[PDB]
Amino acid sequence: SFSGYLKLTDNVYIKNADIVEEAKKVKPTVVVNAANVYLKHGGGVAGALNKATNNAMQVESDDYIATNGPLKVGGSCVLSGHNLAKHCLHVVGPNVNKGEDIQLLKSAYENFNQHEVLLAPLLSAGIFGADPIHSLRVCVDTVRTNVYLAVFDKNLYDKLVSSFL
Repeated sequence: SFSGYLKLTDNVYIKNADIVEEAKKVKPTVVVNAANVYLKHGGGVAGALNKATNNAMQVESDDYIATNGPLKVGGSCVLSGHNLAKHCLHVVGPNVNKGEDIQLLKSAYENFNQHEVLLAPLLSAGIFGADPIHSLRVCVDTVRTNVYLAVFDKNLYDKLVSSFL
């Protein structure tokens, strides 16, 4: 199971880890991807998860978009986890760098409540441009299921833990 996580709340855990390496080790039921509405996994967590699947995540995602159209910002879809997890929950947090409503971050985290346990990144953090301290706060105040957060950056991980209220 999940090892080396710091317990933040009853249901939220956090670790300074590469989510790809974490997924390959744990092979969780659900790994969350920091997706965009088009499921174009170019960079950040999405690009790293997709590269770990040898682009199988992108091929599956393009078929999903061809059939269903784009996701909504704040929405999600469940696809295969490929070699990383049983499932991948592709969740679209608002991208502040594309001028999207930061208020949609709570809606994005609500998708996690449909899964009893998840390995996840902080939504809208990194290249999505939101404040990761705010993302962690919304996560703890929205997600009720067991979420194991992987924070890639050590310095950000330390700042998140040391400032956690």
